[PDB]
Amino acid sequence: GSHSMRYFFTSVSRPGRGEPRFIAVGYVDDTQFVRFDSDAASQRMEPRAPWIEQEGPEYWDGETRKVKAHSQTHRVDLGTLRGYYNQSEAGSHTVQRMYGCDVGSDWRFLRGYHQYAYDGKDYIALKEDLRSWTAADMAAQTTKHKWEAAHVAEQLRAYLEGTCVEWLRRYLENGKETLQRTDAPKTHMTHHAVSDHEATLRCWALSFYPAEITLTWQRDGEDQTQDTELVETRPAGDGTFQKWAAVVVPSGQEQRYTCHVQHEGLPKPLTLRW
Amino acid sequence: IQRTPKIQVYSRHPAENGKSNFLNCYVSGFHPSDIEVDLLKNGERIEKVEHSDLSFSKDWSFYLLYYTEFTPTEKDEYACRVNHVTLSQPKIVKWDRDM
Amino acid sequence: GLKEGIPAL
Repeated sequence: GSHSMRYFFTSVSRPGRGEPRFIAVGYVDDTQFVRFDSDAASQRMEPRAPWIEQEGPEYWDGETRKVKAHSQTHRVDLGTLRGYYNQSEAGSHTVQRMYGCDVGSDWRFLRGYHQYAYDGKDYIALKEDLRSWTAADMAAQTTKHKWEAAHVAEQLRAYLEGTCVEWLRRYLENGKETLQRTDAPKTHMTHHAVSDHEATLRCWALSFYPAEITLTWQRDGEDQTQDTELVETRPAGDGTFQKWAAVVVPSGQEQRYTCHVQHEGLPKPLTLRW
Repeated sequence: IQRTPKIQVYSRHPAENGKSNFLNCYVSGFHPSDIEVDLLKNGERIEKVEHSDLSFSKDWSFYLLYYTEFTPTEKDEYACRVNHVTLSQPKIVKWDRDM
Repeated sequence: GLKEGIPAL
């Protein structure tokens, strides 16, 4: 399967006193591996997976240096946007940035990302060709012009196509025991009777990794989306994920229905029946 | 922009009385990031509650996991209380114990 | 690992 490395940055201005709250997190696939929080005592990039703790002091000094510089960029960004949108210094505002790279099963570059939002709305995004920009409004147009004049797309492309994938490959090897392991879902069904005429069947998928999964219901071998509910995939808290799907059925016809589970860790999809 | 949080309250493992477990309150799909989340045991706020590092989805909406160690019993009721700018009253979601 | 520098808006 494909793999990814992604960094997520959030800065929130604090108008009453002091500088913005800055939080940075890094993921390989669905595994968080580093964090920085401006409100934390260390003022260091910190590990959040065992395999990154293998990295020595020079790594941690470099990532701390870079993340603090990222923090200052976002501080300045909040100021710039306040000017572009003619807002006062009274209100709190948010900037968000995400960047990173995808590789395929062969670990070769697949796609790169670098995109930005202000107060939860699209601001500017690097297009898939890594050579042009999607600017959502006239403020973002001004940024696009600046970045086009300074050859920013070329700088980001070099990182996203090269250094980024080199980092990802290094992490995939160093964290092979978990990062290259798939955890297949542990599945079971439950039954809930609301009346003498109605029953709910729920199909559970637990303790799986990666997070991507498909749960589907069939009646008599054909798909059914009606009278079905599918919850958002949720973290178990131990690195794995959970999901359920439910279908409302006439009491006594439970046996007609089947839940089907598709996941990377399953060579063949599973079928469950009450 | 303002987006109201989605809330799920659940255990890490299938719950059994007397067996140590983790109680999770997953809050997602919200903006802005300022949010107040408490875990409740029989209406009272639990003190030893940790949470994940703030991150966000493709659509820029935030998500957080709040969690604490707990040992379920037959009698004890658990819940998650969330306050956010989009909510007029704090939202209380009860742990159903369905799995 | 993070990029060596990110662009300001």
